[PDB]
Amino acid sequence: QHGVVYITENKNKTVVIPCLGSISNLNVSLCARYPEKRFVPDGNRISWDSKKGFTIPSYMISYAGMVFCEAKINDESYQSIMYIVVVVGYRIYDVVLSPSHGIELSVGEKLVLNCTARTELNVGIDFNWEYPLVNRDLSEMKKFLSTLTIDGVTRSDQGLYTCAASSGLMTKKNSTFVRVHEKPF
Amino acid sequence: QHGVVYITENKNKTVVIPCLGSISNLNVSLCARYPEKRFVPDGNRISWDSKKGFTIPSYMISYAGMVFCEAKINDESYQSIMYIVVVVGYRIYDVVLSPSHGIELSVGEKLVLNCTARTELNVGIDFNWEYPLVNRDLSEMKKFLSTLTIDGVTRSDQGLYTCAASSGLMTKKNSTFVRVHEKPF
Amino acid sequence: EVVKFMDVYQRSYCHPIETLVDIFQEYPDEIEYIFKPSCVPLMRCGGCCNDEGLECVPTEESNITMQIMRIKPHQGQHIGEMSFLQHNKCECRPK
Amino acid sequence: EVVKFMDVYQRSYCHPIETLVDIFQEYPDEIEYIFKPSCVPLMRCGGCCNDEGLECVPTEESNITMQIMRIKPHQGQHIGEMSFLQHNKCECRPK
Repeated sequence: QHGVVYITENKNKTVVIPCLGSISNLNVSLCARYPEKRFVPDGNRISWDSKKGFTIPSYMISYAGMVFCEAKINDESYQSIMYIVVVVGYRIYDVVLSPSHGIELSVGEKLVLNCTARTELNVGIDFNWEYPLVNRDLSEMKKFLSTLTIDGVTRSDQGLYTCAASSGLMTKKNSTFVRVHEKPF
Repeated sequence: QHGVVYITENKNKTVVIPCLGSISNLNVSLCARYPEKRFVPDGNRISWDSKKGFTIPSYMISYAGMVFCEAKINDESYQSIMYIVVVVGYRIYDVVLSPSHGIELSVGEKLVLNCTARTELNVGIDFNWEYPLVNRDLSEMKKFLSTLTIDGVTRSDQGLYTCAASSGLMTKKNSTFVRVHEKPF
Repeated sequence: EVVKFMDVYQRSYCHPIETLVDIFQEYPDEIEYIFKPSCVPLMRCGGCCNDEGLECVPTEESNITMQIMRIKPHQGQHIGEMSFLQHNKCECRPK
Repeated sequence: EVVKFMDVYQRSYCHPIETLVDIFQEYPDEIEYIFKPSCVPLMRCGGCCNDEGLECVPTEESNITMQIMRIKPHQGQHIGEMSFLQHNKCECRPK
């Protein structure tokens, strides 16, 4: 029994763990892991409301793995369930496959096309190709590569080649035209 | 209180731990670490003599870190001190500094000379230079590099340069002549 | 506060030692997801041999299973079992 | 035989973990000698961070001392104390 809390790459936003309680004025704090820290209201930035929950701006915890609110009440101390902190991104700066310029090939000649996406961090990436293959991850900037490969290249493979990268809530693509000539002479 | 036992790179030699005892016929064996093994005479290759010690051909233990003989005698078991196994080499296949060919330089131009020795394994190497600097280690063959460096090169540095490598009981050397020309025109 | 000799020896010989391994080191293709935690503790052949010409290799391997959170950014997540390779017996061997 | 979640988490977070380190990794110049044992167990910052943009770095370091056998091939040997760097406190930090 646990909760989940997402954060964007553009931090400095504000977040609310639903530590909802009845008592309009409790000595309630927000303990964290990891590393084991423990936060307290200050009016200005931090706060805990009885029926609103514990409040704090993202960048203040984006490093932690899980947070939970805890209240000191005399005898023993009682706490909420575990909320899991999760930083995620979406910014795809660009996608470009090597080579960018056209390609004139010869039948049977091995073809390898590197497709390269530069993203911010904590980005997940899905690759999708359009045309008539293996990919791996690699500044505050990530780079994923998707390499398409054919050996026995026929004349029919002479189509436009499209790589597209989707980060979740965004997508970019680049392309290149390739022609498969028959062995000359 | 421990002993020491050396082995050459050309194994398949025969070695004798001075497990010397009185009783002309003992159930004496040779335990090892590591990994924990335990050897026993067989007449042919292995043997333990009362006043000669425990016998065994190098390559049979060259992998271990320390050996000791142990005798089972009824009540308790008694053993020798720890002998430390040590494989060492000496074969220096060649030494050659880049570049081999001559060198014509210009005053003030940075000079870097890579000296490279290829040895067998378990070789230790000392570098020594003759002439008018930093070195590091890098098939059954080692490679040590010694790089001499000067920046502000005068006209006087225009001498013969000598690198020599000694493995202990062997030594090789290579050389190259360098000339320090004055800025032309 | 100075370590004995034969202690350093045994504490250091080619043997299965707990290691922190990146998941994407194991599953390099899963670039569409992201994992929490992002790495895992696994026995791997560690420590050194008593001879240049050797190498500390495994002689027994076994995947093990742990609860990881798979996360498809902006589309969901869940906590599933992931199997990971482990070393059980290690051995110094020719190279 | 399947590891819990919050276990994998804590067992894996940026913290000082025992590590087998090659001596020549620490003393690269000593190419004239050879050492037994040839490596040593040292606390080093290990484990992962909870954010791509972080890195598990030390915030406290301390050399430690162990008995090693220095060996000058064909000229002698002896067992001396060698000091080695250790990590005491680890911390996830911007990159």
